[PDB]
Amino acid sequence: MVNWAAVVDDFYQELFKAHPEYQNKFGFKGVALGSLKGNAAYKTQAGKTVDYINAAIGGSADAAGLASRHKGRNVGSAEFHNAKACLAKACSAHGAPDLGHAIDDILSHL
Ligand code: HEM
Repeated sequence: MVNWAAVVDDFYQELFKAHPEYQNKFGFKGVALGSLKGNAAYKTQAGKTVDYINAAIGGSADAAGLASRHKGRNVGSAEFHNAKACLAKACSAHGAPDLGHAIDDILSHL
């Protein structure tokens, strides 16, 4: 099975390396990037992201709901376009299918 947990870890590394300030919105604010894997708040968040990916592939993802929750944290289209790029890099690094269509689905509600 595609190692989505590893893809997601690389995704967050790319995302926070390019936009360190995005990390301030999470429960692992301030934590060194090389230590995220040892952080409980991060472990939970990464698990939810992996779940969302498996839901998008499986056909049950609620893109509208995910978009609305992100708007609820003041996260919008710009951030998601940046995330789309970071996730494409993470997928490519693992020879995983690209998730651009799934991100476009979320973007369609932002
Ligand atoms: C690849 C794109 C992204 C995906 C698939 C994704 C997925 C998720 C999921 C599944 C959750 C949990 C949702 C829930 O509350 O039920 C979440 C929460 C959150 N996301 Fe995203 N996200 C993405 C990009 C971003 C970006 C770019 C930001 C910018 C800061 C962000 C900020 C947040 C924040 C602040 C939370 C709430 C965390 C908390 O409750 O402590 N996300 N995300």
